[PDB]
Amino acid sequence: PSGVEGAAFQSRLPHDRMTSQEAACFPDIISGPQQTQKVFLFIRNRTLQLWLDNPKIQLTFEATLQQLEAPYNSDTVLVHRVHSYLERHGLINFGIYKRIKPLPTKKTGKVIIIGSGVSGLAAARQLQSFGMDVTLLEARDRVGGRVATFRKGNYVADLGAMVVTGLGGNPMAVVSKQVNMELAKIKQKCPLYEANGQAVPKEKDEMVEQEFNRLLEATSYLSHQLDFNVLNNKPVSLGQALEVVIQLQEKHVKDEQIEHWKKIVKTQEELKELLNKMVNLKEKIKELHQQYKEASEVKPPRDITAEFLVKSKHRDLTALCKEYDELAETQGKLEEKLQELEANPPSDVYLSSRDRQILDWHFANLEFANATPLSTLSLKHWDQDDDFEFTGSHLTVRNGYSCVPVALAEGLDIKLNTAVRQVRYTASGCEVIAVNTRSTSQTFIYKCDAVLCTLPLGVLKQQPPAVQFVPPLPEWKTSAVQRMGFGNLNKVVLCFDRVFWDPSVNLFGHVGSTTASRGELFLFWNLYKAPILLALVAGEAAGIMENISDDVIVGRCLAILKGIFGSSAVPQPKETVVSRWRADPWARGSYSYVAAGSSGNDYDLMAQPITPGPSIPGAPQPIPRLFFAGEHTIRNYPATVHGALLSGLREAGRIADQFLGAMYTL
Amino acid sequence: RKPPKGMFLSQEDVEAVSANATAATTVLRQLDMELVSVKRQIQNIKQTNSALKEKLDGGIEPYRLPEVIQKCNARWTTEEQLLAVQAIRKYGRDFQAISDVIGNKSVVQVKNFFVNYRRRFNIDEVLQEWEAE
Ligand SMILES: [C]C1=C([C])[C]=C2C(=[C]1)N([C][C]([O])[C]([O])[C]([O])[C]OP([O])(=O)OP([O])(=O)O[C][C]1O[C](N3[C]=NC4=C3N=[C]N=C4[N])[C]([O])[C]1[O])C1=NC(=O)[N]C(=O)C1=N2C(=O)[C][C]C1=[C][C]=C([N]C(=O)[C]([C]C2=[C][C]=[C][C]=[C]2)[N]C(=O)O[C]C2=[C][C]=[C][C]=[C]2)[C]=[C]1
Repeated sequence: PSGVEGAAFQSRLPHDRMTSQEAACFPDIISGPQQTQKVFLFIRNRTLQLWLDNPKIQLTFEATLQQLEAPYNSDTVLVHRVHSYLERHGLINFGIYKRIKPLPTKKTGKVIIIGSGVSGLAAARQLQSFGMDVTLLEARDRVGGRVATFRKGNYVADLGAMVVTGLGGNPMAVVSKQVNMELAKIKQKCPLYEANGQAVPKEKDEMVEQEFNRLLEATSYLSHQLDFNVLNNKPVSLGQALEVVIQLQEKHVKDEQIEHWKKIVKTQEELKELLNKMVNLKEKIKELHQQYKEASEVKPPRDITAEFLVKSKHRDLTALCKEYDELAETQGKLEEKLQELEANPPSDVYLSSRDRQILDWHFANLEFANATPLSTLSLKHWDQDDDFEFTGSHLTVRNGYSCVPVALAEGLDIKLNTAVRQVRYTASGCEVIAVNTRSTSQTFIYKCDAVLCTLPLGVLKQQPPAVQFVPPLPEWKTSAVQRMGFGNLNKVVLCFDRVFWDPSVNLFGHVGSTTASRGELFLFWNLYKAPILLALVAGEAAGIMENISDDVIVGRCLAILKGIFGSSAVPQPKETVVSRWRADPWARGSYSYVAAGSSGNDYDLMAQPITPGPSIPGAPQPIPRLFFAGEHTIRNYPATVHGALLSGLREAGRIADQFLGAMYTL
Repeated sequence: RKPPKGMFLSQEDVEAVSANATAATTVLRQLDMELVSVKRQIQNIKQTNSALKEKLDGGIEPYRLPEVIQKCNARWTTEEQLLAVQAIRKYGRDFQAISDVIGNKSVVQVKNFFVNYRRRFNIDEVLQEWEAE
């Protein structure tokens, strides 16, 4: 899309319909007359457009109304209502802009933000921009959290997020104009290489892949059409579903072979009967010729009965030769209608051991995508976010994604090396107790009106708790923490003094020997300006590799690589790094997934803020005090940077509405 | 609507590979045997048939009789009439065979005969006697 409707789309909104969100702030308009809705929609779209066309400077109500025409710039309470909702909810003036009206004088309310993740930062910025008093508390000694970037000399590699999944309606697209990130595209071309170290022929490469995709839809069919969703009380995983399909595929392979030879027999046995009938005819015929011979020897002149005998047997014989000729006829047809059946057996196997191995790499890719064993993903929901796809080619950050959280960080009150330990929230405020990560006896107390919690889900799951809630989180919330999945995925950074891979190629896969190790070093990335190869560890493997030393790992790594490129095209690496996210105490994993027995709905639960009980009982129902953001909290953009970033914008909006009031819902 | 084409998935099939923990490898193993079992029987009847083809060796070639190209005729020689009357006793109503035996009469000349001489060859009696066998 382009024009004004471009903006609506590039902002994740229907250009010609009002959202549930908007309904709530403009209930006057939407219950209103069709004509007004259209005016509204345009104003929105148009403002968005303006912001979008230039997101390096703040966009004021003046500057906005300024660029409008009648009939539109007629009503200005509308324009204000609109520009103001858009501002609040971070559709316009989010990220890094230049403020036209340097920040209003004294600040209102105070919020503690746990963790300077992207979700953390993006919210902090928003709040501060709304003139609130914001402090972030970070356990690590750097910002970004799961946006980690390795830097040393000229080597630059992300150990955390690394891919931008397309600019089409991606908030990061704005951010990218605001910050210098070199975005390189990802040539989707990816050659595979079996265990031996030999490329896989385009002939196979394509068979397997296509079968993979076929297998996927298959599961989708079992799910939605056959309703195969529970199974002796447990929910079905993608994993099960896949097996159950593969099995059925193998089954039908046999089913065919059976009824194919089962046809050969039924025919071979027709041939049998006919041959028997044929022998027993040569039998009569043999000994009936005898009789004609004997009766033909009686030399004439013969009387008439003896003449009749000759004449008669001679018919009776040519009669039986007719018969047997018609049978050797029939015989011939069947004998060839049998080289026919032996010529085209149906298929011998469903997949060879080499096939079913490559198919495994395709599953590894899927385990990588979801940071988890397919045995754990929900069948029904594993891909519930499947509509909200961005458009455009996927990209990478050529200069390390960290360039972003660092840029967001700028101008904010951040306490690094500060491990939150207890969150206490009550009717009249909250206090947060952190310690110093370096010397942990050294304690801190933070008082504030609201707490925004951007703790990773992994952290939130810890048993026993790394952070204590006072009072405890309601059971509706803590079940949503159990139920949800929090996966794992690990990277290996290989730094060299020379390129020795195909420079024209961004990614290439390695095919493991067993199902069990399909994830182990299954895929490599050539991404950066320096000679750095980056290798993945996904699936069941990632968890196990965390227990293995770095040398051993880089070992198995170089192996595989020599295996493909020749045992002396591959030098020792100058510099290596190995992530361990499930180990890392401020992550406890990589990003969330939709575990079997969860649904997208749990994500909505994660986002529901907490409202304490009353102080003096029988006093009025309080304000909500404890708020949540982070990749695990955004039903429609789970597990991503843009997703977090968005969840931050969300909560900031929600908190401002709460503590600064909403002048725009009038 | 329909499973991707070339994938096979029956409602009924599914419940069958799930019934227990290894109804999976069970059902896949019946067929593995159900096969080698058909496949063995194929070689039995391959050999059984092969030995029968052994007997039919050389066909019926030495037993075939030369061609009788002889033209149909009006006259019933007394020879032909007797040949006829005996054919009837042996063949009943198979006017084709009867015609074939007398050599040179049309399949109808025969039926005609059946009504003309019916009289004096007691073809009634004759015919009911062919039945009595
Ligand atoms: C780990 C990781 C790695 C290694 C990598 C990656 C990742 C991860 N990811 C994720 C991210 O990173 C996340 O999410 C974020 O970052 C988060 O944020 P937040 O929320 O904020 O959180 P944090 O950061 O953590 O923060 C926190 C804080 O806090 C703190 N603490 C703790 N504790 C404490 C504290 N403080 C105080 N106290 C206490 N106590 C800490 O420290 C911190 O700071 C990612 N993402 C992205 O975006 N990208 C990337 O690249 C990444 N990475 C990778 O590699 C991969 C992953 C992924 C996934 C996914 C995606 N996408 C998607 O999904 C979409 C979907 C769809 C589909 C269809 C349709 C529609 C939609 N798209 C697509 O396309 O798909 C497919 C695919 C898959 C895969 C791949 C490719 C493609 C992306 C990515």
